[PDB]
Amino acid sequence: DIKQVIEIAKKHNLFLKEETIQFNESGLDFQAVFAQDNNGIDWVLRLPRREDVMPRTKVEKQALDLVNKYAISFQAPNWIIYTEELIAYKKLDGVPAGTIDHNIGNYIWEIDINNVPELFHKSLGRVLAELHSIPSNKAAALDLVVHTPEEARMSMKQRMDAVRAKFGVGENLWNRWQAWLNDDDMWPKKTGLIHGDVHAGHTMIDKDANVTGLIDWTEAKVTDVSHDFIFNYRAFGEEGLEALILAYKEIGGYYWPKMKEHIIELNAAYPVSIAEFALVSGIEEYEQMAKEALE
Ligand SMILES: CC[C@H]1OC(=O)[C@H](C)[C@@H](O[C@H]2C[C@@](C)(OC)[C@@H](O)[C@H](C)O2)[C@H](C)[C@@H](O[C@@H]2O[C@H](C)C[C@H](N(C)C)[C@H]2O)[C@](C)(O)C[C@@H](C)C(=O)[C@H](C)[C@@H](O)[C@]1(C)O
Ligand SMILES: Nc1nc2c(ncn2[C@@H]2O[C@H](COP(=O)(O)OP(=O)(O)O)[C@@H](O)[C@H]2O)c(=O)[nH]1
Ligand SMILES: [Ca+2]
Repeated sequence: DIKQVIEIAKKHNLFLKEETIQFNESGLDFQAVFAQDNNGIDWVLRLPRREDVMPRTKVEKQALDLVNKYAISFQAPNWIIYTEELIAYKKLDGVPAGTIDHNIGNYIWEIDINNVPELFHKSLGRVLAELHSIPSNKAAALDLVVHTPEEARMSMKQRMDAVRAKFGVGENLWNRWQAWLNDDDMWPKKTGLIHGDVHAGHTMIDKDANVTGLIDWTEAKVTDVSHDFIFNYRAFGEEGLEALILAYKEIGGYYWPKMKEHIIELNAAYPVSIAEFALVSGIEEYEQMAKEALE
């Protein structure tokens, strides 16, 4: 694989320090290779795991084009090389806030989970408010999923019905979901460009736990911004959720009075996502997580 990497890089006019090549296999869509070029700059090489690379990454690249065009408070991958055989970009500054350990079923944290630095929330709030305000509507030909506020609500309604039809859903959980769907005042009246897979493994931080970059824009779309807040709630609890909401609101992010409550209900719909992923991915672990999560 190392020899293959060097050759693939060479074909794309990328020349590496062989001794620096390291593999990261945590991605389900790409093998990721870290390597320095001959000027000592750190690169990430995305080697696709499945065919039809161009069609399958078109959406992500459109989102990255928007972020690279508009955003200044955080870095996002800037694909200098982009072919069916290789995506390569300069590695973002900083390190992941945490990485998922699948055996343990939780994070290996770079930050102190018992004393989370308040700068993490302040900086993530800035990042998300900037991201969610990007004017995606100004693009001439976007292939991203784009929802109005009403469409985002109907999307959830439909996704829930589809999960119910295939997996079934416990009566009380279903009723909670429906109460959320039916409560007008809880739903946001603005949507935005989201990252869609915001979590510690994708949030790059500096030594002070400032979020300085976001990787992996596979799930980018224009919809309810709430999905980008779920990680804070699940990792840090209500306090971390409140801190992020506060920072986001105060820097000018779209805020509505029931935003926290809405995000908590979205968190209660976590099983929808697990069930969907089980279906598309065929990964046994997600199938069993889905069965237990749906009750
Ligand atoms: C707290 C600690 C837990 O972290 C979370 O709850 C975060 C906050 C989830 O994101 C939350 C929040 C959010 C928005 O994703 C960031 C949401 O979509 C998912 C379902 O749950 C993560 C990351 C999920 O991943 C995402 O699952 C998607 C179905 C696909 C997505 N990706 C490959 C396309 C992928 O990253 C998912 C399912 O939990 C991963 C599996 C492996 C786990 O069950 C692990 C062990 C988690 O319980 C966790 C680490 O312990
Ligand atoms: N530290 C760091 N890790 C990265 C970077 N880019 C990718 N990775 C790692 O490589 C993994 C796979 O790349 P990613 O684009 O997420 O691929 P996917 O998960 O298959 O869609 C990521 O989840 C990270 O763990 C980067 O700029 N910095
Ligand atoms: Ca990833």
